[PDB]
Amino acid sequence: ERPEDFLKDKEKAKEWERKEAERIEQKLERSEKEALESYKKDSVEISKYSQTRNYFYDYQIEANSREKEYKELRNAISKNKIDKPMYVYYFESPEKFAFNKVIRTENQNEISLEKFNEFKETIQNKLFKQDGFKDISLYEPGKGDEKPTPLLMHLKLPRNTGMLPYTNTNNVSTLIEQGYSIKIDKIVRIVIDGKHYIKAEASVVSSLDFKDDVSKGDSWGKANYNDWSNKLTPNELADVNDYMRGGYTAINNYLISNGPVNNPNPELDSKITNIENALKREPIPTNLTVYRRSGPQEFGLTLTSPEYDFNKLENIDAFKSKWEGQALSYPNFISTSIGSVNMSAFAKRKIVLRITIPKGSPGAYLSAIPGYAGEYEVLLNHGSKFKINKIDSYKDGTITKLIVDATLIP
Repeated sequence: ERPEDFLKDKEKAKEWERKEAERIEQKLERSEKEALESYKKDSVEISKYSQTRNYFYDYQIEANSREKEYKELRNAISKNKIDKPMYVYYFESPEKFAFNKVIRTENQNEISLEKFNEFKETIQNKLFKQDGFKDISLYEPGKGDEKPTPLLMHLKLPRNTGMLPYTNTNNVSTLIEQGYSIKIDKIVRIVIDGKHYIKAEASVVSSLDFKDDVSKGDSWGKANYNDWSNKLTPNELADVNDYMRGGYTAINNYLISNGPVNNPNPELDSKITNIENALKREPIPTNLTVYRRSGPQEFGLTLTSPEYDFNKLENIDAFKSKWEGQALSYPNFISTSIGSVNMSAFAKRKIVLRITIPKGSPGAYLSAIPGYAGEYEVLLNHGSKFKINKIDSYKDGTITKLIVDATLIP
C-alpha cells in the first residue's frame, strides 16, 4: 500500500518504489526491458525525442532510431496505471513556464519577494502543455538530494496515470510520459538545506491530443462530424461547401484586409455569418488540441524577414518577448489539423501553432466531408483569439521551428 503523497518520507517512498520496480520487472515484455536498457544509457536524448517526435513526417517518425524505444517505453508506462492519484516531485526550469530569466542564480540562496511575485504573475491563469518522458520523485527532495533548479514542482497525477518505477544500477527511478496540460494553482517560497526554492502546486488538465496519430484523430473527427452537413440549413451547407471548394481565399482575404469596414461586401458578410453559424452548430465536444502550421504573415513577418530566421537564437528571443503571454487574433477563419505531423503542403512553415480548444468552442471537422483537399482539418471561427502560453523551439533537419502552446480564449 501507499499514500497519495509520500511527502518528505524518502525512506518509505524509496522502499515502495524499489518493491514496485522489482514487481513491475516481471510485467515487462522483453522489448520493453530492451527499450528500458536503452533509456538507462540514453535517457536525455530519448526524453527529448519523446517531446518533439510527433512534429516530423509519418515516415521520419517510423524510421527514427529512437522510435521503437519510444513506443516500448510508452507501452510499459501505460501498463502500470495508478489506481488513485499520486503527488510527484521534480525540478523544473522557470523557462518551461515562459519565465525566460533566473528565479535566482544557482549560487544565490534567496528568492526575492519581487521575483516570487513576478513568477506568480507569469504562470497564473494559464495552462501549459507538458510532453515527454520524465523521471520524477515520489517524495520532496531534502538535504541528501540533488536540487538542480530553484523550482520544485509538486504535481498531482490523477488516477489512471501510467508510472514506471525501474531500477538503474544501484538506484531506483520512476518514469512517466507527460501528455496533458498543467495549471499552477499556487506557489510558495520554501527553504531546503539553507536555500530558497519555489514549490509550485500543479494540477493536471486533460486535452484530447492525437499528436501524430492522424488515423485515430480522423476516426474521432468522422464520429463527431460525419452528420454535421445534415445539421446545416441549405444556405449554411452551400457557403461551407463554397468556402471548402476554394472560396476561403476571397472570404479570408476580405476578412484579413478588414473588408467589412474598408470595402463592405454584404454577400461575403452573409457567407461568413453562415460558416460561423455552421461552426457553432456542433461545438467541439471535448478539450481538443489542434495543430496549425503557420506562415510568417500570421505573426507579422515575411519569408525574407531577418526575424523569421529562428536558427539565430536572438530571433527566438525577440519572437518570445513579442508573443509569449500575448493574445493572437485571426480576422479570418482558421484551418487546423487534429494531427501534429509535418505535411508537404506546409513543409517549410517554421511555426507550429499548438492550440487547446476548450470544450464547447465553435469548430467542425471539415475532413468528415468526403473528397476534401484539407488534411484532418478542424476549422475554427473567424475572429478567434489565442492566448500564447509558451513557445518552444526544435530542430527539423537543419531548420529551427517553433512550437506555440496557445489556448483559444473567448
